[PDB]
Amino acid sequence: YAHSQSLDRLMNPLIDQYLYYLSRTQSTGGTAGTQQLLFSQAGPNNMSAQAKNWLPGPCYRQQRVSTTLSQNNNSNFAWTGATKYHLNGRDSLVNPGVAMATHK
Amino acid sequence: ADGVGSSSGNWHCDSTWLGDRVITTSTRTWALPTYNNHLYKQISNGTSGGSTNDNTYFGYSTPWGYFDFNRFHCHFSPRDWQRLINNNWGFRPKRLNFKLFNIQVKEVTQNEGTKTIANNLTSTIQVFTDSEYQLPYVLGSAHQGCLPPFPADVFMIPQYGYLTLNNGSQAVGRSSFYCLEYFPSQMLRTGNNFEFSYQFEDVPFHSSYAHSQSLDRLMNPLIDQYLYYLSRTQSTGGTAGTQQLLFSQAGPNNMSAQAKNWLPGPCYRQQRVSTTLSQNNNSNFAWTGATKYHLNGRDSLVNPGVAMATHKDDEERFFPSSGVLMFGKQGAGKDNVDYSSVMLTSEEEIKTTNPVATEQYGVVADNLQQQNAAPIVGAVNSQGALPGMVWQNRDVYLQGPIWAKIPHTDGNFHPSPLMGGFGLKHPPPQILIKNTPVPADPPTTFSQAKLASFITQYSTGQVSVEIEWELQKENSKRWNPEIQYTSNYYKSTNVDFAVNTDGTYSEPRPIGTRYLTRNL
Amino acid sequence: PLMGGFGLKHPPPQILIKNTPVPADPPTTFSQAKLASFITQYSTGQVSVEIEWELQKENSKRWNPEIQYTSNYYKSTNVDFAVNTDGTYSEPRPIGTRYLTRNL
Repeated sequence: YAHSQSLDRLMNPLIDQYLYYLSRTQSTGGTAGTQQLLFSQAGPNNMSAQAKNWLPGPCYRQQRVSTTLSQNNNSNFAWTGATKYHLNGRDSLVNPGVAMATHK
Repeated sequence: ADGVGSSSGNWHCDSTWLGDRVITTSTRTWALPTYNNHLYKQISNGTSGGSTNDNTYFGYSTPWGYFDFNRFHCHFSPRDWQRLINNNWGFRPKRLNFKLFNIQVKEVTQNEGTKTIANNLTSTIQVFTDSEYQLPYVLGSAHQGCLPPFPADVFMIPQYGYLTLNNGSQAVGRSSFYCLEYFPSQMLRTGNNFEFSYQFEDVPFHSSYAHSQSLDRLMNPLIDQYLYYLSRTQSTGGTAGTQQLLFSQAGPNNMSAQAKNWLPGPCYRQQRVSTTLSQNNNSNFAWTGATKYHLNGRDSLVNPGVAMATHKDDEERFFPSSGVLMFGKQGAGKDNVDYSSVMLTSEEEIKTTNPVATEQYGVVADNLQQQNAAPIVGAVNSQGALPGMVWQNRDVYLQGPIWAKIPHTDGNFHPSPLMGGFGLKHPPPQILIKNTPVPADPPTTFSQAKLASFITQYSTGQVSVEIEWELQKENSKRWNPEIQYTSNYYKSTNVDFAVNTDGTYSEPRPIGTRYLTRNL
Repeated sequence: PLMGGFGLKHPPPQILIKNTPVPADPPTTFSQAKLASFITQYSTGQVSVEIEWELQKENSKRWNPEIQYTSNYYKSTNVDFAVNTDGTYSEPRPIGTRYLTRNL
């Protein structure tokens, strides 16, 4: 199955949170930039700033290859630019690897 | 039997402390309006407006409302909280019981400027509990709309909505749309009442205590170790620096060099912010210098984050930017409210087992040394979990969330909520409620279109929720006195956790659960 | 008690009563603040209280007559312990409980 909700979006779009985050560390709009700690409640406007009970799965990066040939760099990076793991003096290509979304 | 003139239930608020069980019951009075004029509505936000790419969403806002009892202070009085956190190591819920009763549905109309309200005795409401977990479970995000802390407050029931997969403001093919009327619900008139019971799945006791020993100090201060470490790689004191491998046994003199069976919990660094303004850098780094996680092309601030000590010894002024739970004081603004209005919680008690939020996890070597090449050590800012690694979970508060739903997924690691709480796979089923729409007079000639004119209507009533708890009694041979939660002995303009002159209830400070001690 | 009475360690439990608040129409858009607008409302009814008493009968060999509480024999504008023309009840004098005699 595929999830019908992303992990970060489990929130209610209608209601604000009672929790606060650090929104602004600087005086805004004034002739001076005197640092001041301002707090705010996250809500439908900023959902990137809300607090969340969970995190995404673990990440082990891979190199990005485009099917379009003109975009990829001109060289052979298949083995060299690869993501490998070093066990007992032998570099082993990491294949297929940890489950990670193919592309955004 | 029941009718328009006989009440559906009785008021219950009380706490029964019996042995290891504490049974807390509560009751409030609510009012459920008519949201969206009895309509589901698509809601979305795109990046084509002023919004950025991280803030986009797509979802629906339903006419239904929902009950949220998911904060602790809904269920505990500050004195019942003091009996809990002072006298017990751990507590977990066992079962709950829930009731709606005394349902008053009222029609309200407008004639010129005057307003008038009247009972509608035939009207109904609709209530179902989603006990198969077949809906977006929107509790546990720490939204407003919970029962008030104070039993004499009347609260408005929040609107139910949910978000679904999007691309920009647009929706993708996997986007689900749910019609809440497509479930069986129970329709209640003013004589009817509602009830259900629920039984929590086994969960580890929330550990409420601070360790009396740091993780690195578990050693005996008196006796040396039979193990050796590499103390000195160079000839000492001689006219030459000829490298020589010298070994030593660690002991009371050097305890930083001893061998240890365990490691601190995992570290994901936060940015350090000082309450003193002169120390912080002059710029706005709140969002930019933040610690974020990148999921599907959207940067999401990491809040509150993994449990990590707020600050080290003798620094109370520094706190991690996104790290600490932040509660607002009574009557505080929603946006850009000054520091003195929020209440910053702090984790002092987990400094023993857990690393400080604003500092590195440790140091590793970056290179293979040679006689030519000097050894180089890098910093470990983010460290996942390794074997032989122990940590403490984040602390619950009187104001904070009780539980969370563990997402249904192939795998999880330590499924305990990051805000603190009890991670549940089958959490308490969310309860949905709505005013059954009553049409205004239709035309006398048939029309295919749906009826767009309704009677302005809302309902009120009484709700009760009773949770049985399981306590772990504190059994300890410590000689000296503990640290207890005590109210301020000195005089004040008004009592804390009590009404002011104007009747406004207020909670002056966040109250964590760990005052007791154990041995690490 | 120094005012006179029966000092009780567990006196009759005080009875408290209140009108359950009924809210005026809330707004159609959710708000965190408590509901400040109520329906003006009051209640009425009937209350009954019935007390059983224990008497100590007077048993005395005194020859001559006691002193009794007697209403004024002489005429008056209106009866004592009864309504006046306007319906106002009134109690003309305080009445103590000690008219009987005993031997000290």
